[PDB]
Amino acid sequence: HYIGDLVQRTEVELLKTPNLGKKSLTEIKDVLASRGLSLGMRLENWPPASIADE
Amino acid sequence: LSGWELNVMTVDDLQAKHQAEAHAAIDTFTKYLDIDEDFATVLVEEGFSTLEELAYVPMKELLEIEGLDEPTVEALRERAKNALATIAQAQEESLGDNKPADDLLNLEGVDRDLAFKLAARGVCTLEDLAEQGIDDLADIEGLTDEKAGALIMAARNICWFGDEA
Repeated sequence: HYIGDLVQRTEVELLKTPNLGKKSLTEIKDVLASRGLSLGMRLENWPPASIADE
Repeated sequence: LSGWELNVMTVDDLQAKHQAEAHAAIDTFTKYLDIDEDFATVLVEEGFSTLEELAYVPMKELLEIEGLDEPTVEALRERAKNALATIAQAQEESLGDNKPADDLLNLEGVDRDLAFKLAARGVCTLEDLAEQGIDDLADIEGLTDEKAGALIMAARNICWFGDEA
């Protein structure tokens, strides 16, 4: 539901599932061109330190 | 409760379905047996299970109706010949309607019928099957979402790792 969950998983792991399509790969590339998501990161589960509970 | 399949319709819907089945069976029997239509209507009026493989049933009760039907058994053999042509049309259904290439046919985890069902949606090669999605392959009831996902993943792996043997 959140793009943080998309950034938590690798692009190779998403490419190993056929739920994404060929045009969806191009859309994912267009989204990752801004380098805000799908940059190959690893989170704790959800929250960064700036994302703190208060 | 009865254990057998049921169909629910209206009475006028029953008459409409009987008229549609009558017209379809009359057109099929006229195309397959080469007879007149005015006699075909009067024959299919009394005919139970109007015209489909009824030669195994006793056709001597049709001699109680008016007219002679001596040569029609030979027409049944002609129907068999037409069935052979129909079988050739089934071969056309294998071949003429977007037959799958050697890459799609030799893909592991898919049979000839599954390859034909996948290639019936415009695809021809394994790369074309990889271009299709799970939702696009879900239109065919023969393939399930997990099976279409596995086939798409296998085709994408064959396309991506084709450099390695």
